[PDB]
Amino acid sequence: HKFVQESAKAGIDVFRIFDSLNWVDQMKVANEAVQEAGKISEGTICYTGDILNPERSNIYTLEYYVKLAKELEREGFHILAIKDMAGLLKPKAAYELIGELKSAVDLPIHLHTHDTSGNGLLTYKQAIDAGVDIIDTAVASMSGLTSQPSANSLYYALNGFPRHLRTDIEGMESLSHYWSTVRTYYSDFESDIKSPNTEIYQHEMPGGQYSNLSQQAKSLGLGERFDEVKDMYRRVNFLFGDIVKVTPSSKVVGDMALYMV
Amino acid sequence: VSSSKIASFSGTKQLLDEVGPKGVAEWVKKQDDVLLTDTTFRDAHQSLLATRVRTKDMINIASKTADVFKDGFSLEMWGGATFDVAYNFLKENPWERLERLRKAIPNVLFQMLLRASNAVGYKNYPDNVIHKFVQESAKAGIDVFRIFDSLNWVDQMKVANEAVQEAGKISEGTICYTGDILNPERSNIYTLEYYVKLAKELEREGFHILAIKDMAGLLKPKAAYELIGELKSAVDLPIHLHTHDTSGNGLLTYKQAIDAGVDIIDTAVASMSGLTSQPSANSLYYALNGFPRHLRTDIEGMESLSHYWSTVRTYYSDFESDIKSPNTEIYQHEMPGGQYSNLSQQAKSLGLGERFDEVKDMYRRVNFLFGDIVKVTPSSKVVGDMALYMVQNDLDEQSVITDGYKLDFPESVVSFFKGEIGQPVNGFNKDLQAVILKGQEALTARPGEYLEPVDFEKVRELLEEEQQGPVTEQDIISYVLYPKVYEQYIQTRNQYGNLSLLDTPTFFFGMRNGETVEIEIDKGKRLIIKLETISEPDENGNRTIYYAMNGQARRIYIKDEN
Amino acid sequence: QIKKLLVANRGEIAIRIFRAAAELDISTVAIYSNEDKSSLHRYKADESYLVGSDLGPAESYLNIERIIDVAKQANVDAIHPGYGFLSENEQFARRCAEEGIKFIGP
Ligand SMILES: [Mn+2]
Ligand SMILES: [Mn+2]
Repeated sequence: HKFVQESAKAGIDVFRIFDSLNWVDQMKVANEAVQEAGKISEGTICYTGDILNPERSNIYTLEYYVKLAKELEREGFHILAIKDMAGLLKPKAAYELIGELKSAVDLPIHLHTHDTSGNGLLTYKQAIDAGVDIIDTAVASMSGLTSQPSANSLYYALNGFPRHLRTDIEGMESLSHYWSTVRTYYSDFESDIKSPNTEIYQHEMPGGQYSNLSQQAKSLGLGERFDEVKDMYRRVNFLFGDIVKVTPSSKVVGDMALYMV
Repeated sequence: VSSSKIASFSGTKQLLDEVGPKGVAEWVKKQDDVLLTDTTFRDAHQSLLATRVRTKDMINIASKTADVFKDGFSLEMWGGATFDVAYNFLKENPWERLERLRKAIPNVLFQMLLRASNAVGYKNYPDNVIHKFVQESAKAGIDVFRIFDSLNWVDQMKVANEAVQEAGKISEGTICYTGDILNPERSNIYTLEYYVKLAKELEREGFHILAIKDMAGLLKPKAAYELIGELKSAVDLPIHLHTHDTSGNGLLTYKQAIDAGVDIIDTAVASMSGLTSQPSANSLYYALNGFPRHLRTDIEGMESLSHYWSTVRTYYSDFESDIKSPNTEIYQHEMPGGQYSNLSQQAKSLGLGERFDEVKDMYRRVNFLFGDIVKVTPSSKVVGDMALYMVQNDLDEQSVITDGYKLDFPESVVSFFKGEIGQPVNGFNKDLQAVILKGQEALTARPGEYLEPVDFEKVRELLEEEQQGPVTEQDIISYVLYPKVYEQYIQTRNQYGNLSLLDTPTFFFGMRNGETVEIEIDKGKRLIIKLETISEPDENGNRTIYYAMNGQARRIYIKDEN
Repeated sequence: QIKKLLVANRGEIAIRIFRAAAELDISTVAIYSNEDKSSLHRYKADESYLVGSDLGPAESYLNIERIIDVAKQANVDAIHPGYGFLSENEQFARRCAEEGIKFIGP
């Protein structure tokens, strides 16, 4: 409550509230705080599994996300947020999921993915066909791979289609040119992830991790057999009942995975 | 994958044999899944690594590749810069690369990119050169020549096409995409109508497959839908689409084409994919889950190829471009592949580094000044050179005509207006052309018709005199296409042996004190070499390497350059 | 009428056979294990192959089935077993007949 109080006073208007395990019960305190500040609170569902594949999960099915949305809408969130933290929301599934959610709650919908599969723009392209309200994007030179899709590419990807992406591309290019140079100052901190990686569709590590669980693996003896660390990562996750993996639940599955190999 | 299992596979190579080209094409239109062509051995590294990837790296995965792409359409693995860059910087015979791959991968069509006018070379050649080179090519394993012309000038295509029908291989005829069919303001000339007309013509010249070479990733998503829509309905050729991912919109483009019913697309494995390379086949594969059509391939295999190439790429970090994020200004200037970067390694390299925002602009302006052309090789070099020249010389659109009489326009542009790259869609503006050639007549006919057929026989006697005794027909057209370079390939080989046999790290860095490398020379003949020490230089700068090589102490003397 | 010969053995006896072979004008082929990468005989033949990159120490000159596979792959005509590995092994000389490879012994 203090933190939300000072944060709201300091400048911050929209609190995207998420729970590592989609446990709605836990989102109640931050929520009340925000409302008291009279600021905007987005209730967030974190995505896992694959609504397209009926043998991926008995649990994280499309009825599961709807029921949740409706649950959050009952709690008085202003905006529903889809946090696709691992880049797992496939283009087709984006279409069904956003479609289903729209006609099952009146909250506007705010979608956030990662381009780590190389399919994030499609995933937006589709989310938009289905009627998403807001999407997170990044300036071209600060985007793609484990970041968000480039707003600049998205701007043009939508030429010819019904819905427009409301923004200033001339200015965007200027901004992107800026962050090109600026990003050069940070080069000692770049990841090695230099291309798309579809294996996320098996292991599900959220944004960073895979690249930081790979240092780790290598500090230990494991370096020459991330082949196992990843494989176990999947299995630990099933061993733990099939869990949502963000911070810190994802640290958990990570550590256990190292431990076990 | 064992060589014996591979023997057991029957893919599209087999199918060409069984039913011919005519028949392969029909079979394509039959299939429902999207067929794919891999560009990892060619376009993908041409874009991302200066075409430096070496034979040895490709032969090592040849056999895992033949398995993974068991059901793909072709492997693009020759043509483009590869011919020149292999002889020249890599100092290895492209022909051996083809030969060796061919045996390693016997089940999948081999594809190369043929330049309608001059194949693979660097100037203009008489036609019997084009023919010889295509004859020997098809003799060595190529099954699909994708013939494109750098100004979409159908006429210059007829000859390389004639050469392909003669070897009864597949002939892929290529439209190059420019402008923006979604946007009526962009061109009065490059409009859905132009492509359809231009596709029908190609069908009549009798090509088996119609290919769209979106060489600058200009082909937006909706536009691909529209464009492939109309094409699939104005012609009965299968359609084979090639984009680059340089806008960031490539998968989207492909996903769009697929819906319109494209037949084959060009893709690369994830780790050699992206940005100015092809879209990532891995990514597309999953992207399609849930929609009607699906990519025909082996992901679990592909994820494995991806991992290989991820590591091998490392061996080449010295040739990575600085392109590291997608770039949508490519829609204003239409610079193909590298150029956007390359042209920049040029504009600082004579002091307009601080005004590249002007150069990219002049590039756009010079294009229209040339009446709005198709910008691939070498036509893209011409535009690039004007752009430089004009900024450097405080030049504008009106003053290129005023001051023309006393301006040295670059050889690339005088040569363009001379008819020598070929004939631009729209023709030449007369008053610009005049100021540029200062009298010189222009060709009135494809630059080809003009030239004495080469005497292949004077060449043999020249090459047999110079070298050993055994000179092949590949030695001959290699000489013809690249005289100065081929001569040099041969100095090196004589001096240093067959370098293509080395592993890439040793090719590029040598050895470190203590290290033991092995080179596989022939079957069951290998060299085991250990570098023991290099001494300190002597009176006149000649260091003494202490090696062991096959249970034999050895001493080599090398000139240091302090 | 022997053109290609393969010595199923290592060390001095192998070098001895190559020397005879040489003088009879017969291409040789040597086999080695992981730990003979550097054994002299390895370098004395025209060709040389590793038996069982999978396999171990002195149970690598003892693998009938792999050696015969190396032999077939080099289009081998005879195998000379030297002494004290497969030289007396009844089973080995038989799988040699079967495969077309003349076993140089009784
Ligand atoms: Mn995020
Ligand atoms: Mn290309």
